Amino acid sequence: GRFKPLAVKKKYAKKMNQNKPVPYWIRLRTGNRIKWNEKRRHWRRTKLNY
Amino acid sequence: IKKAMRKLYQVKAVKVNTLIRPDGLKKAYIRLSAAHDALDTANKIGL
Amino acid sequence: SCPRVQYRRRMHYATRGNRMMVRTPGNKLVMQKRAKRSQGIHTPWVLGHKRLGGTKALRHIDARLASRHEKSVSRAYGGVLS
Amino acid sequence: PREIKTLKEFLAICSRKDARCVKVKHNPSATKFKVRCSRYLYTLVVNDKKKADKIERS
Amino acid sequence: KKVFKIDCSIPAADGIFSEDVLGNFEQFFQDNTKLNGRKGKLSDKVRLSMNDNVLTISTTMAYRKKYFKYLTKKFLKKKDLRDWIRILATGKGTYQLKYF
Amino acid sequence: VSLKLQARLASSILGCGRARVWLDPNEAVEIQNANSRKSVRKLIKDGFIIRKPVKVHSRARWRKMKEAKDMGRHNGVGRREGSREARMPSKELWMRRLRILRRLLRKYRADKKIDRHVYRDL
RNA sequence: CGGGAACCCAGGUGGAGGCCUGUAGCGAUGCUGACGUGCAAAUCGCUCGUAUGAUUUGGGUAUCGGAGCGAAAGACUCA
RNA sequence: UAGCAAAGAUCUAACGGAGACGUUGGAUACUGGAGCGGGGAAGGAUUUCGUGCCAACGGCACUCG
RNA sequence: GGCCAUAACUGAAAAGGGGCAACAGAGAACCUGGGUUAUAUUCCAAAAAGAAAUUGCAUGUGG
RNA sequence: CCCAACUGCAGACCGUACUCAUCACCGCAUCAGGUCCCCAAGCAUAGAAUGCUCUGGUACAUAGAGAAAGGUACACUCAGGGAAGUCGGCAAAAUAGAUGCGUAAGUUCGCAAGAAGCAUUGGCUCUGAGGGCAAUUGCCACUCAGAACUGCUUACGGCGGGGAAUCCAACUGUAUAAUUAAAACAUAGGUUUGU
RNA sequence: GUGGUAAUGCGAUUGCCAGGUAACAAAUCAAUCCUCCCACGGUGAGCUUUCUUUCACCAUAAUCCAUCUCCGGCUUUGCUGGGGCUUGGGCCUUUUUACUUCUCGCGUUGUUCGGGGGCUCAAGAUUGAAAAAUGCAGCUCUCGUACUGUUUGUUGUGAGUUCUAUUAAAGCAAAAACCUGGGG
Ligand SMILES: [Mg+2]
Ligand SMILES: [Mg+2]
Ligand SMILES: [Mg+2]
Ligand SMILES: [Mg+2]
Ligand SMILES: [Mg+2]
Ligand SMILES: [Mg+2]
Ligand SMILES: [Mg+2]
Ligand SMILES: [Mg+2]
Ligand SMILES: [Mg+2]
Ligand SMILES: [Mg+2]
Ligand SMILES: [Mg+2]
Repeated sequence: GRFKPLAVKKKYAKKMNQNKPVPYWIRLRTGNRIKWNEKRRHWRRTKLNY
Repeated sequence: IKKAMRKLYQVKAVKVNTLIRPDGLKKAYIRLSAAHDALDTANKIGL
Repeated sequence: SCPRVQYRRRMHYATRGNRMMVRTPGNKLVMQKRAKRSQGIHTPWVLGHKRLGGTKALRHIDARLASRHEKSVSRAYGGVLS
Repeated sequence: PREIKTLKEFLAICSRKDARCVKVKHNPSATKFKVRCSRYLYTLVVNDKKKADKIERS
Repeated sequence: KKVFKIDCSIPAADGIFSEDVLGNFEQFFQDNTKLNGRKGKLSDKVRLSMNDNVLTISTTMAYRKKYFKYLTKKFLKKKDLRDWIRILATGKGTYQLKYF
Repeated sequence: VSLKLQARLASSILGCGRARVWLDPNEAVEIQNANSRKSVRKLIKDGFIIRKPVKVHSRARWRKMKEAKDMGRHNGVGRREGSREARMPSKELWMRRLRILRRLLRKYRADKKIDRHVYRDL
């Protein structure tokens, strides 16, 4: 709630950044296979627990 | 951060409050000794 | 208008250690810790455990800095014996 | 904060080297002398015309 | 002998405050002013009188100030001019009205 | 157009809570142009965002009984609901009534009767 | 303590107790109530048992698979 | 189609809006200080905030989330 | 060659190796006032909005 | 020499938003479940009971139009009779608070017992006492008691049905989480064995 | 280091030993605290066909300083001492209680101590500083502008203080740091 180690804090911060959409300069690339991010977590759906 | 300020921006720093943001990035608030105007550094540093 | 209060610090438990409720000059009634008033300087438990006169019940911080004559009389075995 | 109960010791500790400021105060029923040393503020509250005297110079 | 007066601002000059108005501030100050025990006649209990606008009385018993603030607020309501002026103790013993 | 923000923090400036802040409805573009708790403090100073008076929870009904329950007309055989040792305790009508018989006999060792065997005989 | 050569008659005081009523807490008797494609892979309602205790509860900490732990139901050990 | 039936009844103005919705005012309420309160631990870790937005998600809807 | 001073490198007795384990035990030097869209016993700068306590090292008035 | 008091400089690391629940956690989910702690107003009242209120919070749990049958209720009454219902008084009623009067059998003398059983309750004006402050009547108390007065024999809420027996277990206790709360387990006691 | 017959007062330091604090379950009971009430007096808004005043507000933080003078002496020039606030303790000095006395607390007990002064002790108040320029807020007027009010008393309940009873074949943690002393 208020106690999280800094290491456990560094690992949720690395997840708050991974939870951004694919930028719309990626899907005009020549031959990419990416249309969606397909690794977006939602805090309710699935939990990280770390 | 105080030493670094003085080494980079030749201004004094009194209170350096810090915080590790929810991005893993450590912000820093820095009082400039009331003798170095802060609005004369953001205009120098180009903020 | 009867405000309720908070445990201001990070301990929100009612242990005999916290024991906090005072009105404020801003009328923002809010509660503060106490000191745990220690029993004072005593004789040895074997020898009829009794409080020593001329000695105070200072805590670890008050005792560590106050003068030495606040905790001992000028006798022999003063501050250990009555 | 201490309250100097003296005109000699006050004018001594009020004329010291710290002297962050000396805020002249006017309040009902008295006139108060707040010297701001580095760690206390020493007051000398008085009920007399001696307020305006030691106000000009101190 | 507490002197608890009552003022009159622009709602005296600009507002319609004359004998037709203040003569109700004279009657009610005796007819609506309560007395000890039995209420009403206000001449034998606590001395009162009228002036230009100062309506101070002279009482030597338990005798309040917010008391007059609603007697007038009932007089300022018996004239329907409850919005045309607001009673207010601008002093330390007398009240001073003002418009809105 | 929605005044949720200006109403949330004006209740945090007036320090009252909602259903106490009165946002003037006849003008919202005045309130909507606030978007900051200093631009709202200015608004509070002006007409637009008063705090309405709290309420009048009467108590004269209670002091009507408190006036009629110190001299008489107290509870009766059918108003009691708890035992007399629970309404008027037994252990404290002795306590007081015995403080008094001792607060009176220490009064009577000042200058009253012999106070050795006419005090502790009693 | 009052009152009468034994120790009874009563008056208080005091506030004990795996005592009683009862709130929370913890339980789950009855309705074989209501749900039974649930609110719910065991819940809901009312009733009900207990409620200073061999009590309830938090965190920590011990003991587990041919084993542990059990006021013992072969109960419980991540449905 | 079963159903969306335990737990608080929304009523109105004028306002916004592409439009039952929201906001403000007023009204009647409900929680009722073992709370639809204010703070924490465990746990969750951006859910906070603002400004948008309204495709699908909020078992009705939404201009709101 | 000793007034005085830091330092080296020895080595004075001294039994019982360390080390974790408590965000409810112990311990723990700060209190109000106020100017965030969201943080405040955390922020406020010099009529510190103030007022304290306190640890470290220092210069120096007291013996 | 040594310390304080006065100054002077500096005071580092991490946590800190939000949540803590009928939307944030676990339950597959915005689930009627579960989940530790603090703060805790007024009145009725023995009162964390229950009822209602001030503060704070909330009226986006689908909504509308209606008299079916049938159904479900923290929903009711029901003439006369009163368990004839039913495996069975299951359910429901009833009992009820307070005060006063009384209260058997049995018994391990503690109990049984709130036994059973009666009786009075309102509202009102009063009159009684019951107390702190000094040379006798001055000033800072709502509790009970009684009187008449009047009027309900019709009145929130909350709040035991009781008695007589037989059986079993002595008792409070625990216990088959998700059909078994018992007469089972425990238990104190008693004895035994080993050492 | 030096004073008081004595309880004990006051002044500016490095290793052993001995103690102490930390360190203690729940009870019952009396003041602060805060909550609430009431009587206050003051402010704002509410009611008014009526009837009346209902409700709100009135705040004092940590950390400090000293018990103002009763009195010497009512301020000569001000001593002999600047002691005092009270009620719960623990004691100290000085004079006593034996015919059973006595002191007790709401209460299960104290003496084999009973009064007069003192010494401390922890609650706790008080003046003073902080501290009013704060803050709540009304106002006369016009974020400017000023000033007028900056009030305590009562009750009741409560949390700790108070008294290291009661269940005990239950007796109701430990340690650091810290503190004092003996030797130093
Ligand atoms: Mg001790
Ligand atoms: Mg129960
Ligand atoms: Mg934990
Ligand atoms: Mg839920
Ligand atoms: Mg899962
Ligand atoms: Mg409300
Ligand atoms: Mg019938
Ligand atoms: Mg019959
Ligand atoms: Mg001990
Ligand atoms: Mg009392
Ligand atoms: Mg030890």
